[PDB]
Amino acid sequence: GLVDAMRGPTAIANEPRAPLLYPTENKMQPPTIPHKIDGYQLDKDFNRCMFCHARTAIPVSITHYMDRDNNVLADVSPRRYFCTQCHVPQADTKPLIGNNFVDVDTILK
Amino acid sequence: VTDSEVTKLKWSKAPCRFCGTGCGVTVAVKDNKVVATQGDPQAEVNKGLNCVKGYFLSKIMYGQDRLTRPLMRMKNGKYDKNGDFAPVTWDQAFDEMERQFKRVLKEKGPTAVGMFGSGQWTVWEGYAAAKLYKAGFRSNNIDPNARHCMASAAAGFMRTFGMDEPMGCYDDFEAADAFVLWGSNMAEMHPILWTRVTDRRLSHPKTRVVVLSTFTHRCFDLADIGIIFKPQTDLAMLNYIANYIIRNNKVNKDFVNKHTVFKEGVTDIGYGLRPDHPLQKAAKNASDPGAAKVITFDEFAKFVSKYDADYVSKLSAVPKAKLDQLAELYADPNIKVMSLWTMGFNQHTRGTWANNMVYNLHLLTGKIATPGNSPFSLTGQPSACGTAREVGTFSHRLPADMVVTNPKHREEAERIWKLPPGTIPDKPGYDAVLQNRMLKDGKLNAYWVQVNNNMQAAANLMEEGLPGYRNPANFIVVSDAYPTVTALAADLVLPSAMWVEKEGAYGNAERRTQFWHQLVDAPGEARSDLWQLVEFAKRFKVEEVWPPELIAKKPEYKGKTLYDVLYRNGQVDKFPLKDVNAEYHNAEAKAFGFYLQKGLFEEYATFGRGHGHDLAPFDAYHEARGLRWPVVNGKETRWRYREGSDPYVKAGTGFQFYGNPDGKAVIFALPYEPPAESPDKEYPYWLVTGRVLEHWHSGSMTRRVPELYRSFPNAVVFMHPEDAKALGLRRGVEVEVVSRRGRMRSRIETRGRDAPPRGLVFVPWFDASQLINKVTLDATCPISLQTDFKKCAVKIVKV
Ligand SMILES: Nc1nc2c(c(=O)[nH]1)N[C@H]1C(S)=C(S)[C@@H](COP(=O)(O)OP(=O)(O)OC[C@H]3O[C@@H](n4cnc5c(=O)[nH]c(N)nc54)[C@H](O)[C@@H]3O)O[C@H]1N2
Ligand SMILES: Nc1nc2c(c(=O)[nH]1)N[C@H]1C(S)=C(S)[C@@H](COP(=O)(O)OP(=O)(O)OC[C@H]3O[C@@H](n4cnc5c(=O)[nH]c(N)nc54)[C@H](O)[C@@H]3O)O[C@H]1N2
Ligand code: HEC
Ligand code: HEC
Ligand code: SF4
Repeated sequence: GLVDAMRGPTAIANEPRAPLLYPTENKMQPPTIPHKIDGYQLDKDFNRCMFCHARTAIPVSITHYMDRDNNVLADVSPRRYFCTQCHVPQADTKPLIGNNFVDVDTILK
Repeated sequence: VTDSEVTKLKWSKAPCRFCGTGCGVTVAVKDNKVVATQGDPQAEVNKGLNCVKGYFLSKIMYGQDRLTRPLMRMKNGKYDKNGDFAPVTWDQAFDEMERQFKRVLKEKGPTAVGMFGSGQWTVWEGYAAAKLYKAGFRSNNIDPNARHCMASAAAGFMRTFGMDEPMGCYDDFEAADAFVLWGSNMAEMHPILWTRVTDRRLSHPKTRVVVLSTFTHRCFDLADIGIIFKPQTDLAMLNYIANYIIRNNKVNKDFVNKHTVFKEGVTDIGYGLRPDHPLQKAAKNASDPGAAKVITFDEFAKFVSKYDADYVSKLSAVPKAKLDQLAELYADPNIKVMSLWTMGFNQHTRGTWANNMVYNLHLLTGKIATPGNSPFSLTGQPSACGTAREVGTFSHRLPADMVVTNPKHREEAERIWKLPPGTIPDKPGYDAVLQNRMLKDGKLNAYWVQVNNNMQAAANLMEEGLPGYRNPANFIVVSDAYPTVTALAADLVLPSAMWVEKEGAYGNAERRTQFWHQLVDAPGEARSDLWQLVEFAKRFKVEEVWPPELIAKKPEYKGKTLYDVLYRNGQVDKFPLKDVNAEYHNAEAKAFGFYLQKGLFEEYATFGRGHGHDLAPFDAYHEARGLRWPVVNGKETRWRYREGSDPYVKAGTGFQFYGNPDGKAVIFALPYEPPAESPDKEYPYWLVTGRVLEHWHSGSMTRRVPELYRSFPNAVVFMHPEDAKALGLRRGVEVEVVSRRGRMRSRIETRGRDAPPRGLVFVPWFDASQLINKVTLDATCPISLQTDFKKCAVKIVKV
């Protein structure tokens, strides 16, 4: 009369077979990344994301070129430089449990 | 949030539900649903930004399997340890908890009841629970998940400074010239503080970022100097830098002479294992492991002189040139240094000593309590500081740094709680590790877990936790918002209201206490942990829980319940329902008939006011985006112990470490000692465990969010490619990770974000289908009793 869908049916004392390592899907919130990012350098010497998403792929929005005082700068702000703190790719797999979240557009119509 | 009269959404402020950074968010509600959150532009911590977890806060309360009804193991119509769970009413759940706790209190007494709480409790939840156990049941068996986390930091603070929590603040990130990460993975674990380090480094490029770790991770993508070192050798590296400072004549003579003293601690102190473990039988000084003697500066310098470059480089595997680059940043009096550490120092069988030893570096050079010169221990949970440490929800503690062993501290708590003298137990109870051992041994028999998943989180699941929870001598109650493995190992599961389904307060890593209002109603019959503790207290009269000679001291309490004594005591109930802001619900104030959270907070705040821990008036926190304590005359304090910034520091002194009676901070001579369990020929790998950016802890909230689950579905074994080749493994192949205690199964990742040296693997612990704490050892720092989850020895076997 209780199951944890994060674990699956396996008793605590036993070890399940690990699911396969799923490939990444090539397809208010930060959009998720609809492509693989495994060969993409992101370090202080080179930001490969900016090769396709710089304001000069849809470009990063103007908020990404703003400093903590909201001044707009000529290049991406250090405060958004490490893109993967906020944007994540998605495994090509279904979620484990339903989630009843409702977004703004839905709640308003 | 917004002045507007035309939004259809109601936006309100709250702190993030996740890490100790404590970002402020704004939360949008319509028709009882949180439909969006955003980084709060007005919050100073984060100034509008969040990491991916804070951006998906709108989804964490809405997993389809939220708990909605109490569930009790039953067979043939009654409670049964072997039955499967069945829905019962709140009154039935409490009737059973009442019978079980009363039976145990009568037969065994208060050492046989306990609670395992949380740095995710709200301040008033922690305070209400501390009262229920220490003053009500008269049991010091209340400890929190934060024992696994910040107890080495807290022990380090009390030993060096005589008072807990950092003396710098986040403003130091904009002033430092060098950041030194001592194993912290801030990029994933304190992402918005890593944004502030990144802004400082990229905008002021003379700044240096030095990252020390036992494997390479995303902080290395900003590092000027990356150092991979052998587990536990940080103790030797810390002494090497102290020795370098002295050898190069860079001691701040004025600061050291005015403001420090020196001690040498006892050594060979064991590993916090059971007393019959060979490591405990062998240890000379396990019975008083924090003992120290006063020494001179000259003895300190002789002590650290043994940590010379040849010995430290060979022990740590770090080249001498990098040791010197790092020590030079410490030594140069014109470089402001912010040192940062997290579980690499605290989850360490000599973690209290490592805390002391990193303070030594700042104290030798006087780099402390001023902007940018900051030894800054990072806190993990959203309220390990505000709740567990400040309220004192630990087996040895009372509020505001006090300890149950000090009879003046017990007298102060008895005065404020209006208890008869001798109510509060004078001996420390069972701390986290010892609670699982006592459950296994049948000595802890009525147990209530709230806001944690300790079956997944505690080390050595197969040998201690699991046998302990399933022991038929024990009755285990778990309050959770979701099914977890801890609830599956329990006997009674209580559905709990979470985050903005209740009015709350959390205190982050820089002493910022942040409130929120209850913005929505919980589903089904779920109710706050606060409501549950206070409601349960009604079931006990003082005659049932206090001895006659205690009651004789306060005969006005004859016949009253713990609810009367603890919560309806003229203080906790002194703010009426009219004080409740009518714009928000307040489920507990309605249930009990007065402003319970405000009364708890104001009674609790009496401990710290005027005693160095001052909290502002309750209402001020509903107005602000947090205020950093001590709040004195309505002004928050940014740098503690520094004249002109901290109003408790005496004029003319420059600094005063007033937690200590002489006003001086202590510099400790302490050695390198090896881990409890290192690799050998049978178990040739180091196992290191920890987290990834996208999941929180056991994953019960983040792995129920579609986007976070899809971003990182399962734990993996991060392995060096040549180690995999040597075991005949490819990426994606299944292995068992096996220690002397247990095993788990998982797939190899050889090209992921965490890239360990040969001989070492890293496994994150968020996957409830991959219980890595079956493999870890419950060895602890003997002083703080904090578990070392970061190293033990494993074999990796191809499945
Ligand atoms: N994304 C995310 N963020 C979180 C959390 C979460 O669950 N998810 N939880 C929060 C909590 S409560 C905590 S406590 C923090 C934990 O934050 P961290 O401690 O930064 O992270 P972990 O992944 O637990 O620990 C991995 C680190 O341990 C260091 N390490 C291992 N062995 C040694 C050693 O011998 N010495 C030293 N000095 N370092 C060592 C490694 O180098 C590695 O960088 O994260 C907090 N923030
Ligand atoms: N191997 C290994 N183990 C570790 C660590 C490690 O690095 N490695 N880190 C250690 C550390 S530092 C820590 S902090 C601990 C953290 O370990 P825990 O605190 O045990 O893990 P969480 O998943 O944060 O547990 C919080 C629980 O609260 C539940 N829930 C959420 N909101 C509410 C609420 O308002 N009320 C109630 N009653 N339940 C609620 C969640 O569903 C979840 O089950 O783990 C420790 N364990
Ligand atoms: C070209 C070789 C790219 C590199 C390098 C990166 N991205 Fe990308 N991205 C690219 C395309 C062609 C697309 C689809 C078009 C689109 O913009 O949708 C994307 C998409 C994204 C998105 C979604 C944006 C949105 O539609 O709202 C994000 C958030 C994203 N990409 C992020 C991102 C990151 C962080 C990168 C480095 C790790 C990265 N991209 C590299 C093309 C290319
Ligand atoms: C959180 C602090 C972020 C960081 C770091 C990065 N981005 Fe971002 N991004 C974030 C948000 C909340 C949003 C949606 C709101 C908005 O600003 O538009 C975005 C949006 C994008 C987009 C879509 C832009 C659009 O026109 O719709 C892209 C393509 C994008 N972000 C890419 C991106 C890159 C490449 C990053 C590193 C250089 C980066 N983002 C960092 C939040 C955050
Ligand atoms: S950095 Fe921490 S507090 Fe901030 S949004 Fe992320 S999880 Fe929340």
